[PDB]
Order: sequence, then C-alpha cells, then structure tokens
Amino acid sequence: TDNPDGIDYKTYDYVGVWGFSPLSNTNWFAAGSSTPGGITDWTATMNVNFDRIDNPSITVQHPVQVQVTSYNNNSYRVRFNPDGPIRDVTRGPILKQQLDWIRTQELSEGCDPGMTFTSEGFLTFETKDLSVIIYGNFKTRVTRKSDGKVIMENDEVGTASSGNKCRGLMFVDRLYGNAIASVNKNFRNDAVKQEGFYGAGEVNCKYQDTYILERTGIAMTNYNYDNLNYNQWDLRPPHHDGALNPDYYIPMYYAAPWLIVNGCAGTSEQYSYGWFMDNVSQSYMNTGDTTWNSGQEDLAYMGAQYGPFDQHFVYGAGGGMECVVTAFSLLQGKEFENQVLNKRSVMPPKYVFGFFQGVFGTSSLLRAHMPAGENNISVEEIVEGYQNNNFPFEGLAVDVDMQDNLRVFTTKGEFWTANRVGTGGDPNNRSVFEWAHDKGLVCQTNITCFLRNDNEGQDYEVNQTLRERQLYTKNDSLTGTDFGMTDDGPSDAYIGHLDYGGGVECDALFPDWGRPDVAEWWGNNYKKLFSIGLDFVWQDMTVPAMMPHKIGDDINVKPDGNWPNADDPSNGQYNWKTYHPQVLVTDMRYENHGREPMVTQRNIHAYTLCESTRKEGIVENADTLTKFRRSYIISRGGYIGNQHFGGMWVGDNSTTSNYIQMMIANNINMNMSCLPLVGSDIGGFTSYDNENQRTPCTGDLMVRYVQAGCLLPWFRNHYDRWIESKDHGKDYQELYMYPNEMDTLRKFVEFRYRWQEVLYTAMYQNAAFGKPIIKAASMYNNDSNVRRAQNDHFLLGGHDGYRILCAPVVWENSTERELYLPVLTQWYKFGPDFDTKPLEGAMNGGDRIYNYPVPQSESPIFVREGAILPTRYTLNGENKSLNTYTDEDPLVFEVFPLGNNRADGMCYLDDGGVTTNAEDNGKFSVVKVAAEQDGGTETITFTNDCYEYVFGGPFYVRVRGAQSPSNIHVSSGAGSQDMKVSSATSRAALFNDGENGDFWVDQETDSLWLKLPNVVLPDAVITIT
Ligand SMILES: OC[C@H]1NC[C@H](O)[C@@H](O)[C@@H]1O
Ligand SMILES: [Cl-]
Repeated sequence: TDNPDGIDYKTYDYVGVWGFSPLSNTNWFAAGSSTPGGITDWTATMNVNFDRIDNPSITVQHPVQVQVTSYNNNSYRVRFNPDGPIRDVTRGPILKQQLDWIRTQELSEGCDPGMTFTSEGFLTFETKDLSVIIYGNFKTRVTRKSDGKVIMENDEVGTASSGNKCRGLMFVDRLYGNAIASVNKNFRNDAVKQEGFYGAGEVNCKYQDTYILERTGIAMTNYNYDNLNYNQWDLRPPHHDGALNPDYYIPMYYAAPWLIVNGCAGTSEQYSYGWFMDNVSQSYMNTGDTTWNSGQEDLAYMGAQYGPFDQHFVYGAGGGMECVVTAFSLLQGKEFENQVLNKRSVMPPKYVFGFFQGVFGTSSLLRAHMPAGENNISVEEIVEGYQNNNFPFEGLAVDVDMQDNLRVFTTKGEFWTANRVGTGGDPNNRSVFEWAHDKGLVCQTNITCFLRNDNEGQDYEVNQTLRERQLYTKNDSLTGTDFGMTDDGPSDAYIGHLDYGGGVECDALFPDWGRPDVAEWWGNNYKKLFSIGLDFVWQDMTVPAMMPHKIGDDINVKPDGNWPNADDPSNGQYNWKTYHPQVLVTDMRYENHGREPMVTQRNIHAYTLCESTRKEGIVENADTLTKFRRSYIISRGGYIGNQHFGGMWVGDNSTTSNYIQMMIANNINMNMSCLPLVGSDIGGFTSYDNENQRTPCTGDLMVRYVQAGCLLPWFRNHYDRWIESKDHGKDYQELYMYPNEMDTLRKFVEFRYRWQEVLYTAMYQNAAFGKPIIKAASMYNNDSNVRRAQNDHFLLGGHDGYRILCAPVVWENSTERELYLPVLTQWYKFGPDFDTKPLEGAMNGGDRIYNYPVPQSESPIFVREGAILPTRYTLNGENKSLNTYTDEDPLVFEVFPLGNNRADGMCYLDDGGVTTNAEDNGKFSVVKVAAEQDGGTETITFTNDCYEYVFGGPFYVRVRGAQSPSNIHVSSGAGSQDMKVSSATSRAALFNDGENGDFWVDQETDSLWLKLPNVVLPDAVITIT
C-alpha cells in the first residue's frame, strides 16, 4: 500500500530558486477554460480545463474548489489536486474542523458570501469588504467594495492562437515532473501602489551592507535545512565563487510559504493581503526576481516541487498589515476545540520570558565533579556568575552534554550532585534540574529525535523499544537506493548519523512519525526527564539535521565539503543533511493514507515532532512535571502553525553586527508568520574570529546584542563553547564575564524583568486574538515613513500593542543611529535609567533625527503617550528569577503622560503556569485600566473582562507628571475610602511598610504612587483632585 496515488516522483534533490522557473511555461499546464461544477456549503467547484502553455492542444481536466473561509475576515481558498482526488489534510495549520467552526458561526450571524455562478459560468462571491469574480480560464479579480479598487489579480500568459492561459493555476505535466505554481500580477513598480512583500519566516536578505525587513524583488524557497550561520556552503548557487553570505535565496530552519502584500502604504487607500500556499514539499516564493530568470519584475508567484495545490488568500477584517496576521491565525485557530485561552497559539509559562544562559560544552553540574579538561566549565559556575553579580537570571539550557554519551532522555552521573544517576527526588543526590530548582531556576534540556543506535552493548531502553515495536523509519524506497547499513541494524531500518563536530558523533534511528503509536511512544519518553525536574523543552536538529552523506559511503563518512556542486551534481546521492530524500516515510499529512518519499513532506517533520512533544509529552504527562505543570517548547524548525506547540529560536547564528540586524528582522518576520515567541541566541552561537575561533564576543557587540534582544520574546544567551573534548567554539559568552559592561548588561536585563507583564500580556493578546507581539514599523497605519524605517524600528506593548518603540543600534562601535518616530502621536525616551528619574520632554511623532545620540550604556526605546504599563518590582529589591515571584512582589500600573487627555492599559494575570487551570479551566484575569483628565480632576478606572485569578498582593498606580494631590478618592465594590498620604518616604518603604490606602509624592522621579489593596484591582474608580 505504499504510494496510493500512483505518482511517479521525478525529483528528489534540492532544486534551488535558480532551478525553479514556472514563468518559463515549458511542460507546464495552466488553466485555459472551465464550466461550473456546483456549490455545496461555501465550496464552489469549477471544472477547469488545463492546457500546456507551449502546446495548448494537450489538455486535462481537474476540478478546482473555491471556498470562502471567512466572510468577516475576507479570506477564501483555491484548491485542487493534479494527481488524484482532493483530500483534507489531517495534520497541519489549516484543519477542516476549524474551517467548519468558522463557517458555522458566521452562518449563524447570517453572513452570506452569495456565491453564485453567472449565466456565462463565471463564479462570483463576496466577503465582508471585498467582492470576487473568477472568469472562464480562472482569471481572478478581487475588488474592495468601499472604493472599487482592484486589490489583487492573478497572471495570464498569451499563446499564439489558443487564447489566454491563467498562470493563477499551474502544474508541471506529470510525464515530466510534479511541481505546482501560482502567479499574480505584482505592482511593486507601480508609481502609486509601490507594492511591498513581507513575511516569509526566517529568510535573510542583504541590501548593500545591511540586512533588511522587506522581501520585495527576490526569489526565495522553504526547504528546512541544518543551516549553520545561515550560509551553508552546499546551499550556494551554481558556480558561486568565494564567500557565500546569508541571503534571500538560502533556505532557513522554518517553512513559511507565506507573504503579506502591502500597497499604497501610509495613505487612506492602503491595502493588505496575506498569501499562503499550504504545501510541505519544497516551496518557493518569487516576488519579482529576474535573477537566473526565476521571475519577472511585474509578476509574483508561489510554487512547490510536489502537490497538492491549496492556497489561502487572507485580507483581514479591517485596516492594516497586522489584521492580515490575526485573520491568518484564525484559520489556524483552535476555537473548534473550545479553547478558553489557547485559541491562536499556546501560552508559555511566564518563566519563558526570563533570561536564560545555555552552553554547548558543560561537563558537570557541580564543580567538585567537573572532570579536568582545558576550559571545562560546570553548570554551578554559570549559576554563581549570574547569581553573585545579581543578574536577573531565569535558568539554564542544558545541552546534550548532560546525556549519557548522546542517549536522548538520559543523564550521566556528573550532572547530579552525588555523581551518580538517580530516579529522582532524593534530597541527597539531586539532578541538575532539581539542584537548579533550589537556586530558584528553571531549565530546558536539548531533545532531538535522534535515537542513538551504536550502543556497543551498553543498554539504551529508548532505541531498544523503538526497534521492538517497529516504530522506526524503514530503509525502503521506490528507487532501490541503498541508505547504508551497520553491524547494529536493524536490517530494515534507516540508519543516519549524528555529528556535532570534533569527533562527537553517533549513529541514530528515527521515529516514523506518520505511524499510529509513534507519538504516544515519543511523548512517554519525556517521563524520564520530567520526574527528575525538567521544566521545558529545547527541540533541536529537527529536520532531522543528519550528517551530510553520499550514498555509497559508510554511515560515519561525510562527503567532501565542496560536494555536491553544479559540475558534479547530487544526482540522487546527497542527503541534503537529513533523510536521503527517497526514503519511504509514513504519510504525515494524511493519516492512514500510506507511505510517501520524504521529498513530498520535508517541511513538516519538525512540526510533527513539536506536535508530539506538546500533546503526548507535555500535556499527557502534565502530572509528571514537578514545580510547574504548564510547560513549553523552544524549537529550531517547524511549519506555519507551529505556535500551538510553542516557540522558536533561529538556529545557529554567529557573533557579528549583521547577525544582530538579522535577529531583529527574523523576529519581526516570524511574528507576522504567526510565530510570536521567537528570538536569536544573544551574542551569537558560533565562532566569528577567523584568526582564532576561541575569541569571545566583544563587550560592545554583546551590549548591542543584549539591547536589541532585551524586549524580544525569547531571550537566551547561548553559544558553542570551546572545551578540550569538543574543540570548536568560543572561550565564554556569559554576561558576568564582561566586567566593563556588566552594569549596563545587568540593567537592561532588570529593565526587561520590570516589563515582564508587558511581554506576558502581549502574549495573552496573541493567544486570545492572534496579535503579533512584535510589530513591523509598517503595521503602524497612516504613516508614509515607517517603511524606510522598518529594518531596525519595531513596536510592542500596552493595550493596543503599539506603546513601545524600539530602534536598537545594529552596528558595533557605534553611538549614533538615524531615528524615526511614528507620526500623529508623542513619544517619551525611556529605558533602564528611567525607572529611577523623571521623563524628559515629549518627542514629536513624525520626526526624523539623523545621528540621534546613543552612547553604549543606552538603546533607543520610547513609550508612547496614553500608555499605562503593568510593571513588576521585587519586594526586597534584589534581582530574582521570574519563576520565584509571588503576588507580594508589587504590580505597578505606570501611567505615562496622557494622549488626548487619555491613557489606557491591559494586564493578563494568572499563576504563571504553576498549574494548567488558566488554559484548562479559564482560571485567569484580564484587568483593564484607563486614565482621563478633565479640568482639575483625573480619573483612573479599573475594570475586568474577567477576574478568575486572584491577585493576592497590593498593587500600585504610578502617575508620571503628577505630584501632590489635594485629595484622592477610591471607589470599589467592597470599598469606598479616601486615600491618605503615606508616612513612607521611599519606594522601598512604600512597598514594605506602606499601608493599603497610602500615597507618596515621589519628587525624585516626578511621580505619584498609590498603594491599593488586592481586592480593588478588578473594579475601581480613582479620582485625583
Ligand atoms: O545540541 C548541540 C547544538 N545543536 C545545534 C543547535 O542549534 C545548538 O543550539 C546546540 O547547542
Ligand atoms: Cl533544525
């Protein structure tokens, strides 16, 4: 029952953008004519006649489904299968059940798209703000009702005499290939529309000497790769000479066949649509690139190596790029599961927003058990360095160093206190994670799906049971390709090789995900790490990142660095650093559908892997977790939709200015691809100094690395550490190892910790409403200058999520930057200094300042007028981990100067993920706040959308720019008292000794502080006279 659909697989190898050319037309079919095929529910069918562009007398018939997916959010969907019947996926971002839920709801509200065919056979329908006509050859024209402006239309190619063929729908003749494609008109060079293409996940793009946000005029591919430094040599163009730089035509770790189009930007007629081709074979997005004749300036396309063809167009409910992102998250939502909290993504435990240090190259938990080796370091020493210098420090990412000789799910004796492996909870022999708990830390460990196979007698229960229950990927293929064999076997198993450099390597077996039982089995292994204290998950080598291998060499032998190349191609022998593309893996896209060669679904392996860890690991064994029941996953690769499993770090970056640039750009682009909780390794993972690899990050690059990343969602300093036993990496990178910059380093980490609720609320808003935490400058509407500023300017936070403006310095040894403040609003310079001094005057939005001064101790960060920001301090004044905070450590609602005599605020509150009752039982609180001025009276109002988590400690209002009132009155459900001046005269005295109902005139920071009881938080009217 392998290969149910009778497909002949024509390509297995990596076909770069340079070899993908649907606009060529040769051997390609495109829609030439149709007749109507009925409408059931909201899915129309058109019976489309496809014609070979370069000889239209050759024609085939395939039905194409046209389904409206949301009336209120203006999204519909084209879908056909060139190779067989149209099939609903059973795994992926877009599920039928969620589409059904959305439709059923909008139908109950009497939404009517009025899908109809005309006399002529043209399908017409309408969404809320748009109307669509699709002609005979499937020519498509999408119009916005309010101004009658055509916002999107697909491409038509002419023939000699056979009429116009719609490249809106294309597939390669199956006598010659398997590729699909879809082409639109591209208005990038229109004088008025100036169309720009955004999104596309982790892709990097250089312009002159700089890494930029926009993705216009370039040819990209998704092909999840083990792409160290984002510029792997085998990923080079044909006949490329000299250094390969990271750039647009190089795949990354995450697969985002997703672009958001933006035209007429910063004007009253702005339009925005998202474009999603839902395919997990190698996929392409060309946004008007003439290089290698892969595209044409005036066309834009998407395509893939394999079928099926299934594509979403998503315009959003209303104005602006951001609205495209939230509508997209809804098609991917879990509303049909009745998720009270996790609608658009899964909420992490709060601790995920803390500062982590990871290291590849620790050799024990405690010093007393650290083996001798040049530059060896213990987990304990890192903890000390951070803790003793009073860093706000959350915990560790313990690498494969911890494992027993690379046996995933195991530990070795050195990573325990008593130097032997225990089964857990013995107060006389604590695991790394347990010991880490007592320091008030939480931990991830590295988990790959590489199940070591060369075991030299030594028993490994995980690889063993996989063999026994036949849950491994078999060594079958439709080509008779010999994947290699060892003396360990099994005979019919795919045996890959894991290689970490410097002779640290092993043979592996892998989970055949598509099988029943594999996910359950996978997930039940995590029991072995949860019961010894493991907090969350660091998913890695996800492709799987297998050692480069050429068919016909021993499993442990990799090819010459230079192979394959254009003169000496792969010709079906290279494994492109994962499974050899021909291996028959059990279908991951369609359950109980059979086996298919991996080439078909490369870009879904990591998704599935994350999926299984989240549902069979983290959720099913939630009981085996120790200190915190909720958990998370930081994954290296995945697909669109991966946000219901957890977040991402952007694999192996390096330690240069360019990589700071890229980090910010990846973060912005990843967010808008519906993956909010993402970030890059702070300081850069790999070595950078070509004369000596062990040279650590400089202090000025680390400062700027820290400052750019300090408000991004995932904040982990991680690096490859040179040790004697693994001789690649840098000497160190930990923040405390930078004595000259230590004070700045630490204060920017404090600053983040004070604004932990700003992060957390932003994440709630993402889980409930799909808003991206990080906003591109171009998401700010009615500004025609944010576009030029979009490489390094980004926003977040507050009630709307556009209250904080960041513009980090992105070059080393630099103390100026060109600053642009978004127009029609005011900004206030802020940062780690400003907690303890008054604000400077207001800065006028719409300002361009060249050479804006940014000394090293500073980053550019502004809080908008009308912002009220939930802010947290420690009661005792010392820096501690977020995960050891209680409600007694103050909440403070910082009221910034009023905008239009108004300010606004939002705080999500829950236990932090100690339990799972916020996402399971709706046990959480949303507090909102407002401030208004009206002559001599200011009114501060607390309301709740719901109050199901009880904030057990006193909270504060910090009014900036106010001093001594004549009276403050508080009104509340069970309270109505006038406030009295506190006999405390310092913030520290107010926190610890101040009375519920005290106020304090802070002259030092020009703020008035109200201390209020915990029970007035869900509802209050505070009036300042
Ligand atoms: O597992 C070792 C190593 N693998 C590659 C990952 O990107 C890196 O973060 C990790 O340290
Ligand atoms: Cl990966």
